[PDB]
Amino acid sequence: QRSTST
Amino acid sequence: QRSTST
Amino acid sequence: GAMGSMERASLIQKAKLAEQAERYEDMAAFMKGAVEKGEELSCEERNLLSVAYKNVVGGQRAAWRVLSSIEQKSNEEGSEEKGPEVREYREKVETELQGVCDTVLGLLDSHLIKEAGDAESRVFYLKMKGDYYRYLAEVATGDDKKRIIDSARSAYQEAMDISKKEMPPTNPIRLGLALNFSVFHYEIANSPEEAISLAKTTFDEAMADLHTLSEDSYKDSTLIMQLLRDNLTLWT
Amino acid sequence: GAMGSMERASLIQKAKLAEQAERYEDMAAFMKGAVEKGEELSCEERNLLSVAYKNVVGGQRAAWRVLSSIEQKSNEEGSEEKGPEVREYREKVETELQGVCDTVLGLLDSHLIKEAGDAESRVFYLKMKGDYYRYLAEVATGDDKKRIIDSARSAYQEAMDISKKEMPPTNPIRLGLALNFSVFHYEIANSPEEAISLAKTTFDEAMADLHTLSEDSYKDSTLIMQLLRDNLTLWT
Ligand SMILES: [Cl-]
Ligand SMILES: [Cl-]
Ligand SMILES: [Cl-]
Ligand SMILES: [Cl-]
Ligand SMILES: [Mg+2]
Ligand SMILES: [Mg+2]
Ligand SMILES: [Mg+2]
Ligand SMILES: [Mg+2]
Ligand SMILES: [Mg+2]
Ligand SMILES: [Mg+2]
Ligand SMILES: [Mg+2]
Ligand SMILES: [Mg+2]
Repeated sequence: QRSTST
Repeated sequence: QRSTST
Repeated sequence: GAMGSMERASLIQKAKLAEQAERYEDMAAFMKGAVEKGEELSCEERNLLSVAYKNVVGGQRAAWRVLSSIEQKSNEEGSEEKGPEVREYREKVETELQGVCDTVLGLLDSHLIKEAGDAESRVFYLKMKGDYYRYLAEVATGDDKKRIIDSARSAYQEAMDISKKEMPPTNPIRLGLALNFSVFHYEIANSPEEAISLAKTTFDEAMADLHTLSEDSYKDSTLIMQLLRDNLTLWT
Repeated sequence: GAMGSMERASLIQKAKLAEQAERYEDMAAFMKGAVEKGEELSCEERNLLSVAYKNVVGGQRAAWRVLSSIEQKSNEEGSEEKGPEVREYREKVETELQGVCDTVLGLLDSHLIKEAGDAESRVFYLKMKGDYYRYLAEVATGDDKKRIIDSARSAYQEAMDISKKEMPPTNPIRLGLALNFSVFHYEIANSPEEAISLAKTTFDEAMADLHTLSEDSYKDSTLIMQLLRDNLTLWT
């Protein structure tokens, strides 16, 4: 799992 | 569903 | 071309890295470079070539179909006029698709097919020739459409004749060729009965030959067999 | 550029078609063309710009990470020497990524940021500036690395200060900025505590303001809130 961005 | 090719 | 200064082995290596990265345009460009070295391709190398271009053109085809659907809806009764943009953009995608097909056909003609003497290689490249003419046929709407269809048919037929003489019923290339030629019949040539008959006879002949195979070969052949069955289910 | 002869409205229209077709490089090129007309972008237009480039660079980043992992494994004890190819290909992808980032940063600097007076627009573009410097930081390994990190930090900080003064806690832009700045802290700046504290305080402040919202706004804000929660779960 990677860090999530938007 | 489309026809399947390879 | 831009790959002229790179070693053949390095192009192959980078094609494989591109595949891992799902960088299919790069993969295709590396394999074009490798082809252009002038040496025949190994079995593994052929697969890299085919997968690279299949993925590039497949993306283009999928985009073209989205755009063509929007265009067709724009031409229905009661649809607002929106100007030339949808047609223009569809045409841009189409032209790029055609260009990729022409590139592939050019590699086959200069000089992959003529140098291919073993049935594995020859059938493989003729199948590709049929595929890329098929993709040209999917977008063709004018005075060469019949000739493009016939070019696809011709290539597929030559590959079929070789495959039937030289390969077992379960050979994956022979099976994939039959699969794609059946798709041609159904989707391009307005010949659904021919498509169905080809898919059935291919499937049945392969089933009868599975007993001759190792577990690994069995797995490879039954894979494509399932694709034939999937189309038969859809078409019947 | 190549889009100089196309109407602004047509570029917008084609960006939207490209989005539908998942043709993100084309989408980005159309929106670059639209920006270069010199007029400010609307809210919807900003979203098209951001989504186009996010997808282009996102693909490049994902490829870069595959290649960098292979490279790093090649440098481990007991790994066979395989020549310069993995590094070369990683570098090719890297350079293309950097180019896209530089393109985006150039649009922001000439002249999107300077013309953006409303907090929605200004914060949006400063968030983008932080994002693209962040992506540059992900691949940076030499003497400007600190300066690239600081450029990302600076842009994010300016956007944060505006967003806190001018936007409610639940505004989607404010929330997405906080999300991404927290990611910066965790993944770039070696500041996991700062990342966690920012994500928590952002989440909590937004939760306290949901009562002011319509059902639609509520849905939009709680969406990004869930992303904050996802990172907090991963990081704690
Ligand atoms: Cl166009
Ligand atoms: Cl023959
Ligand atoms: Cl390279
Ligand atoms: Cl401020
Ligand atoms: Mg040499
Ligand atoms: Mg009307
Ligand atoms: Mg045309
Ligand atoms: Mg030969
Ligand atoms: Mg004008
Ligand atoms: Mg060894
Ligand atoms: Mg570099
Ligand atoms: Mg202004």
